[PDB]
Amino acid sequence: VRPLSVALGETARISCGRQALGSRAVQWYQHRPGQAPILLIYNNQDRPSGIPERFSGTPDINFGTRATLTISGVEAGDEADYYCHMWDSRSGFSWSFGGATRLTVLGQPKAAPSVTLFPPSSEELQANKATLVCLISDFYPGAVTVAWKADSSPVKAGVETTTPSKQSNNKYAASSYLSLTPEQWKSHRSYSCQVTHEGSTVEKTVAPTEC
Amino acid sequence: TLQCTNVTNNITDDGELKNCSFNMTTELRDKKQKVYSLFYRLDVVQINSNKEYRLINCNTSAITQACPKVSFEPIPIHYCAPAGFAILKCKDKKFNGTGPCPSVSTVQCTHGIKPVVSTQLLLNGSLAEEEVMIRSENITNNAKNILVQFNTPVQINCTRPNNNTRKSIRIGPGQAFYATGDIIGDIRQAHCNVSKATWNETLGKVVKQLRKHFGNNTIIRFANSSGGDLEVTTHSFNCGGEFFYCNTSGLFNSTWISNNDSITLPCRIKQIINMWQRIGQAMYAPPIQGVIRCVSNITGLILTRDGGSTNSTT
Amino acid sequence: INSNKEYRLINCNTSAITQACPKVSFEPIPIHYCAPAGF
Amino acid sequence: QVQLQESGPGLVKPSETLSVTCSVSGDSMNNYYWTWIRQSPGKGLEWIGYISDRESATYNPSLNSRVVISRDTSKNQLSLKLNSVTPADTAVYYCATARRGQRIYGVVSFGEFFYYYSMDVWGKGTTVTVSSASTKGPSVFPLAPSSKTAALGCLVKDYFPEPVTVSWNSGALTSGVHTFPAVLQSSGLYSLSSVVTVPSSSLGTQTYICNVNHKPSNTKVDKRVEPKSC
Ligand SMILES: *[C@@H]1O[C@H](CO[C@@H]2O[C@@H](C)[C@@H](O)[C@@H](O)[C@@H]2O)[C@@H](O[C@@H]2O[C@H](CO)[C@@H](O[C@@H]3O[C@H](CO[C@H]4O[C@H](CO)[C@@H](O)[C@H](O)[C@@H]4O[C@@H]4O[C@H](CO)[C@@H](O[C@@H]5O[C@H](CO)[C@H](O)[C@H](O)[C@H]5O)[C@H](O)[C@H]4NC(C)=O)[C@@H](O)[C@H](O[C@H]4O[C@H](CO)[C@@H](O)[C@H](O)[C@@H]4O[C@@H]4O[C@H](CO)[C@@H](O[C@@H]5O[C@H](CO)[C@H](O)[C@H](O)[C@H]5O)[C@H](O)[C@H]4NC(C)=O)[C@@H]3O)[C@H](O)[C@H]2NC(C)=O)[C@H](O)[C@H]1NC(C)=O
Ligand SMILES: *[C@@H]1O[C@H](CO)[C@@H](O[C@@H]2O[C@H](CO)[C@@H](O[C@@H]3O[C@H](CO[C@H]4O[C@H](CO[C@H]5O[C@H](CO)[C@@H](O)[C@H](O)[C@@H]5O[C@H]5O[C@H](CO)[C@@H](O)[C@H](O)[C@@H]5O)[C@@H](O)[C@H](O[C@H]5O[C@H](CO)[C@@H](O)[C@H](O)[C@@H]5O)[C@@H]4O)[C@@H](O)[C@H](O[C@H]4O[C@H](CO)[C@@H](O)[C@H](O)[C@@H]4O[C@H]4O[C@H](CO)[C@@H](O)[C@H](O)[C@@H]4O[C@H]4O[C@H](CO)[C@@H](O)[C@H](O)[C@@H]4O)[C@@H]3O)[C@H](O)[C@H]2NC(C)=O)[C@H](O)[C@H]1NC(C)=O
Ligand SMILES: *[C@@H]1O[C@H](CO)[C@@H](O[C@@H]2O[C@H](CO)[C@@H](O[C@@H]3O[C@H](CO[C@H]4O[C@H](CO)[C@@H](O)[C@H](O)[C@@H]4O[C@@H]4O[C@H](CO)[C@@H](O)[C@H](O)[C@H]4NC(C)=O)[C@@H](O)[C@H](O[C@H]4O[C@H](CO)[C@@H](O)[C@H](O)[C@@H]4O[C@@H]4O[C@H](CO)[C@@H](O)[C@H](O)[C@H]4NC(C)=O)[C@@H]3O)[C@H](O)[C@H]2NC(C)=O)[C@H](O)[C@H]1NC(C)=O
Ligand SMILES: *[C@@H]1O[C@H](CO)[C@@H](O[C@@H]2O[C@H](CO)[C@@H](O[C@@H]3O[C@H](CO[C@H]4O[C@H](CO[C@H]5O[C@H](CO)[C@@H](O)[C@H](O)[C@@H]5O)[C@@H](O)[C@H](O[C@H]5O[C@H](CO)[C@@H](O)[C@H](O)[C@@H]5O)[C@@H]4O)[C@@H](O)[C@H](O[C@H]4O[C@H](CO)[C@@H](O)[C@H](O)[C@@H]4O)[C@@H]3O)[C@H](O)[C@H]2NC(C)=O)[C@H](O)[C@H]1NC(C)=O
Ligand SMILES: *[C@@H]1O[C@H](CO[C@@H]2O[C@@H](C)[C@@H](O)[C@@H](O)[C@@H]2O)[C@@H](O[C@@H]2O[C@H](CO)[C@@H](O[C@@H]3O[C@H](CO[C@H]4O[C@H](CO)[C@@H](O)[C@H](O)[C@@H]4O)[C@@H](O)[C@H](O[C@H]4O[C@H](CO)[C@@H](O)[C@H](O)[C@@H]4O)[C@@H]3O)[C@H](O)[C@H]2NC(C)=O)[C@H](O)[C@H]1NC(C)=O
Ligand SMILES: *[C@@H]1O[C@H](CO)[C@@H](O[C@@H]2O[C@H](CO)[C@@H](O[C@@H]3O[C@H](CO[C@H]4O[C@H](CO)[C@@H](O)[C@H](O[C@H]5O[C@H](CO)[C@@H](O)[C@H](O)[C@@H]5O)[C@@H]4O)[C@@H](O)[C@H](O)[C@@H]3O)[C@H](O)[C@H]2NC(C)=O)[C@H](O)[C@H]1NC(C)=O
Ligand SMILES: *[C@@H]1O[C@H](CO)[C@@H](O[C@@H]2O[C@H](CO)[C@@H](O[C@@H]3O[C@H](CO)[C@@H](O)[C@H](O)[C@@H]3O)[C@H](O)[C@H]2NC(C)=O)[C@H](O)[C@H]1NC(C)=O
Ligand SMILES: *[C@@H]1O[C@H](CO)[C@@H](O[C@@H]2O[C@H](CO)[C@@H](O)[C@H](O)[C@H]2NC(C)=O)[C@H](O)[C@H]1NC(C)=O
Ligand SMILES: *[C@@H]1O[C@H](CO)[C@@H](O[C@@H]2O[C@H](CO)[C@@H](O)[C@H](O)[C@H]2NC(C)=O)[C@H](O)[C@H]1NC(C)=O
Repeated sequence: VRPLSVALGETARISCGRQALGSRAVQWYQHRPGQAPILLIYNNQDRPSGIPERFSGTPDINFGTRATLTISGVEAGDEADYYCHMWDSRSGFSWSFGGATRLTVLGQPKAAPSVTLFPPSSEELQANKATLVCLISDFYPGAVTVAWKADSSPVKAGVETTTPSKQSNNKYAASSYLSLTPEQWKSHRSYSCQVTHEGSTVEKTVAPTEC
Repeated sequence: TLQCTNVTNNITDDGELKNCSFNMTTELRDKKQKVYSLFYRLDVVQINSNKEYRLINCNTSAITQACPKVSFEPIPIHYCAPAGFAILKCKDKKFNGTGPCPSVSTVQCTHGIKPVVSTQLLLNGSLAEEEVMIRSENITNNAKNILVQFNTPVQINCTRPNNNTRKSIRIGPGQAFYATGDIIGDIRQAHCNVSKATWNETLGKVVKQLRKHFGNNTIIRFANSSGGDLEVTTHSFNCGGEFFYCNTSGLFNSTWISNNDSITLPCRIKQIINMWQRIGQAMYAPPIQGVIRCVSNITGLILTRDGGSTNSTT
Repeated sequence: INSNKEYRLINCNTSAITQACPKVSFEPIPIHYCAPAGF
Repeated sequence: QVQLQESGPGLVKPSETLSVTCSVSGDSMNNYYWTWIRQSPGKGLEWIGYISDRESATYNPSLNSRVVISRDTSKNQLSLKLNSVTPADTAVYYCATARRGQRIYGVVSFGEFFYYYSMDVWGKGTTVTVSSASTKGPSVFPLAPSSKTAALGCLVKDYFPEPVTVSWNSGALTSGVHTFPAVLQSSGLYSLSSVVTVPSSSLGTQTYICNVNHKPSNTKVDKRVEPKSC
């Protein structure tokens, strides 16, 4: 993969992974994690209905210019992978779209993590299992640490922590599970999930003694 | 011995260009050279792991190469006569070339004559007047060639669309060889375009002139050639540095009796040329860099006839 | 050209070299240029 | 209004036949060309093959001819089959169409174009895990909310393999849903959680039915969420 990063409101341009051989039909493709791909440039400059005019590929002037996208007015929602599928007169059938340029658009404001801690369910406590679930949301950037506290003391025992991952809002989200039993969950006065973001901590504390 | 490969393309064939790696020599007599060049299939032949190839002239005639300074471009030439002699120009419009000439004028030099080295077609020459003139030494003999002269010149655009590279490799001192480099971009092939409209009308104006000498109303058929060397069976000529050999078929696909687009022809290029067939000495035409284009004006023709076949039929 | 250094002639990459055979000399010989009749 | 839908198995043992079916809708099947594409975790995109209006299938030689493609002119369904599956074959799959472009540079009579396929219409996709571990049913429990906008939901615990799908009120509850990732326990089993947002006063009047579906295990749980007895 080829790293690239552009600022906000600027103009970005993305070269092709391969190089032109013969006159070309350049198929530019875009991919977001978990979503489905979208065609932007087919036939080297051509654009479909419903695509922004900020995006312009490279025309065919007989070689010269390589295959390059041009994005005017770069925005925060422009972070994705990019593939240039080079169809040309020489390499023939192209069964690969080239490399991967993953764009990361910086310059975004900071948010604060939305954290909530949950006690085990009335039915789950009847299943002889207690999993402390700590959920985090709406924080830019995605740096977050989930710590478990038994009363005032840290718990490293049975800590199942997921990775903060981008949401649809261009912010991350992270879940954590303290692998435990209905006994250890009720054994301490207050169980505190520590979620720290950008030096500030949003900590939700569940006490079994409070309805 | 040449180690060559079918040229790089994505299938859809059934080549003719080869990436040819061979061990060569340098200006320093001891050290040698390992080089690659791209050759048309007509200049080489194979010999019987990957197939090996060798040049076509190796078993015939000592090969030279016309140095790139000298060109092949036909330059108009006026042949002249000395004192005590002169040249006579026969100017009468309808003239079959034999018998007496009504219009006799004397000059000391001819008009501009490009010594066009070409076959099957005449380019850039003189035009006839009024009817298109039919000239033959003897028309009862099919073997004797028959020549025609147009009153209307015909346009043709000949191109080598490939963008060539010329690799100059040092065989010296003072010697050197200009090879062919890899094509830059699209792989195309040579061709020449001719208007189909003026063409169809040309054959109509011609067929009306044949019906003065042959029949008042008869049938006239055109068909492609018979056989012989490639210099005959195809159309040879130099287009700017290079000698093109073209397939002429669809021009002559016709049958005529009594009462908007254009055409295109395939072409091939050959560098090694023995032209005028003289053995013991060949020649190599260095490749010209890039897309070649030459525009020609067709002033003349050469034809032969068939045989008894069926009595007064076609 | 780039153990002991190796060398090569200067004309090898330029022009085919000959040698004036030792019989023929280079000695300048006085020459009188002359003109024909009518001149 | 051409649209598409997939179907996954969700789990397969190694060296077994894997089947996926893409449903065609909104238009006919003889107007355009069809294709499928997959991607493995950690790796990039990989092309597979295509099939045309005359139904002849074409494949990528990198697949060792282990792929077979068939449409259905009646069903409006595009099927797929794969045998000889390996642990590295766990991936996510899609289906799409192909507009057949022909990029002409020179004279068309000489074959001086080529055939370039530009993709236009796409599809959703499913998930399959190739693993030798037996399937494990999800443990569904209705996490009870607190009393003090609030939060409730249901738990999905100790299931193998993915995917597990959750919904609220059989599709009557939309805005405010936040699902969270499924951790990988050291035993090779996952656990996930989901949450939905409502106004403060909905509690006890609106019945919240969490519908859990683990398709690999065929586990469909309609479990309801109710507040704590306190
Ligand atoms: C150009 O040219 C060039 C040349 O040059 C020239 O010359 C000079 C002089 C000058 O003049 C210049 O100028 C010129 O030009 C060319 O090239 C060439 O060619 C040729 C042809 O022929 C070739 O030859 C060949 O040789 C061979 C030998 O081999 C060896 O050696 C060599 C040299 O030395 C080398 O090269 C090779 O390679 C080898 O060696 C080896 O190798 C390997 C591989 O590669 C290696 O290994 C490696 O190692 C590494 C480390 O180090 C790593 O590990 C890697 O991985 C690996 O791989 C090694 O090392 C090496 N070694 C050394 C170096 O030492 C031979 O062989 C061949 O032969 C063959 O065939 C033939 C026919 O043809 C025959 O006759 C023979 O015999 C053979 O065969 C064989 O046989 C045998 C028996 O006898 C057998 O054996 C057996 O086996 C079995 C099993 O199987 C068992 O074991 C038994 O026991 C046994 O016995 C076998 O098998 C067989 N095989 C077969 C295949 O068959 C040949 O002769 C050469 O080489 C080349 N080169 C050079 C010289 O350099 C070109 O081409 C041109 N071009 C054009 C013309 O164009
Ligand atoms: C002797 O005679 C020989 C035989 O006559 C002769 O051979 C001829 O040689 C010439 C070259 O000199 C060849 O000319 C080429 O023609 C190509 C084909 O052009 C036709 O089709 C295109 C594409 O149009 C699409 O959409 C239209 C309408 O919507 C459809 O009708 C088409 O089918 C096609 O549909 C697409 O989508 C379909 C559905 O998916 C697909 O199924 C389909 O395959 C397609 O993908 C039209 O644009 C053309 O119009 C042009 O020509 C007409 C006159 O005919 C003009 O009026 C008009 O102004 C245009 O000039 C035509 O209908 C051309 O593609 C090719 O030009 C491209 O390649 C050359 C060479 O590399 C480049 O230099 C040039 O820049 C071109 O690339 C641009 O345009 C192409 C167009 O497809 C794009 O694909 C490409 O990405 C790039 O576009 C981008 O940049 C452009 C500016 O650079 C910009 O304008 C674009 O918007 C975009 O940004 C070239 O013209 C010719 O084919 C030979 N054969 C014949 C029969 O003529 C020989 O030369 C003669 N020799 C002599 C000496 O006389
Ligand atoms: C066979 O086919 C070949 C391909 O068609 C053809 O050769 C091709 O020739 C063209 C130019 O004729 C060449 O294209 C560009 O060449 C640039 C350098 O050439 C200069 O100077 C030469 C003199 O030797 C002139 O002949 C050229 O015209 C050009 O002059 C400049 O032209 C511009 C055009 O407006 C004028 O504004 C200038 O004033 C003028 N200067 C003068 C006269 O002094 C070369 O720099 C180009 O490369 C750049 O663009 C490429 C893509 O188009 C990029 O891939 C490459 O990275 C370069 O990007 C540039 O990078 C710079 C610094 O990073 C930036 O500042 C530029 O903004 C940026 N430009 C772009 C557009 O991105 C370019 O190559 C072809 O390269 C050349 N092709 C080959 C394969 O040789 C042959 O002639 C054909 N043969 C025959 C016999 O016909
Ligand atoms: C000058 O121009 C010419 C033309 O441009 C050129 O190139 C040659 O072009 C011709 C094009 O036709 C080449 O192909 C030949 O085609 C022959 C015809 O076969 C067709 O018809 C068959 C039946 O015809 C019936 O009617 C005819 C006419 O009345 C009659 O002769 C027949 O006897 C018969 O009654 C038909 O069978 C055949 O195929 C059918 O069946 C097959 C079964 O397999 C099926 O698969 C097909 O789908 C189809 O249904 C076809 O439809 C053919 O007979 C001929 O082959 C014979 O002769 C050649 C040459 O003598 C032998 O080599 C060969 O072994 C056979 O005996 C041939 O295929 C011809 O090939 C081109 N030339 C060359 C060399 O390849 C010249 O090159 C041009 N020259 C220049 C300098 O430009
Ligand atoms: C001169 O060349 C003509 C072809 O040149 C075309 O145009 C040039 C510019 C090039 O691009 C070249 O590649 C093109 O092909 C040539 O005319 C062509 O003749 C063939 C048949 O000889 C036509 O094919 C179809 O023929 C059948 C009948 O053939 C049967 O009987 C014959 C014997 O008489 C047998 O030999 C055959 O095996 C068959 O058994 C027709 O029924 C059919 O007509 C139908 O389809 C066409 C379109 O393809 C329609 O227009 C009609 O209305 C019918 O629906 C074909 O005619 C081929 O089509 C035809 N081309 C053209 C453009 O007409 C011509 O024969 C050459 N002249 C001479 C003297 O050789
Ligand atoms: C195919 O090619 C042939 C031959 O090339 C064309 O046939 C005719 O060619 C003759 C000349 O061979 C032209 O007829 C006369 O040409 C006279 C000579 O003209 C040259 O010398 C003049 C005085 O020294 C000079 O002024 C003149 O320049 C003129 O043309 C220049 C471009 O060539 C231009 O830059 C100048 O400004 C100026 O216009 C020439 O160097 C000339 O004195 C006569 O007036 C007359 O033109 C015919 O016109 C040619 N055409 C025809 C139809 O007869 C033939 O046309 C070509 N056919 C096709 C289809 O292209
Ligand atoms: C590129 O080089 C290859 C080297 O072989 C050439 O391939 C050869 O192509 C001919 C066709 O002209 C093949 O002959 C065919 O054999 C089949 C099977 O018996 C027969 O059914 C056909 O009628 C025909 O005779 C030949 O086998 C094939 N060589 C090999 C090793 O398979 C190819 O032609 C070269 N390309 C060019 C443009 O020369
Ligand atoms: C060429 O044209 C001439 C007329 O200009 C033909 O006429 C011949 O003229 C000669 C005079 O030298 C006579 O002896 C012949 O008897 C004439 N023959 C005819 C048929 O008229 C001459 O025949 C023509 N030649 C050709 C080959 O057509
Ligand atoms: C051959 O090419 C020449 C140009 O290289 C063509 O000339 C053009 O002819 C048209 C009329 O048909 C004129 O309108 C143009 O102005 C001409 N251009 C030039 C540059 O002269 C000619 O038509 C071509 N002929 C064929 C048969 O292709």
